[PDB]
Amino acid sequence: MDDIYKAAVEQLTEEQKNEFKAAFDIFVLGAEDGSISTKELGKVMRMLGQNPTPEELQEMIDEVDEDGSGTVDFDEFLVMMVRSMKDDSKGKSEEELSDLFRMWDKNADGYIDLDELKIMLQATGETITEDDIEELMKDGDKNNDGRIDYDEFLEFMKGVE
Repeated sequence: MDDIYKAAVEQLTEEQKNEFKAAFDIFVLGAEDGSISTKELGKVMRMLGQNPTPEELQEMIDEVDEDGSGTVDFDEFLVMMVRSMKDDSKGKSEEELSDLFRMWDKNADGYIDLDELKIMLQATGETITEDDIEELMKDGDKNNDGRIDYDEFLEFMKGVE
């Protein structure tokens, strides 16, 4: 707030990078709820004038807030624009199983054999014999190489293990 010209040159520095935020703020700087609405979708082309994907909104319902604000600000929409891709923040993830099968590991060598697969199986069976249980390590095999790791573990059928 000093000299029309001096103000233009004074606002021409690295700070300009962050100023990008105030730019979008022009759309809604005094909303009635003080939150970002669906307008945040068009706000992209409204300024950046780009062709965003419909997937960016798909993840919006799953989880767009990753800064701890409870909402998606103008900038947050630009960074989360890529989050729509294959990310690991949609709630229930396969990562859980990794800690489940690993939590056991009889040999603790990141591997489950006929014995390591039977133990975890018997943990929840139904009047079934062990002879048939061992069949697991025999059946489970996405590559058919007599091996069942984390991938070949959960790949089974989330039932036989």
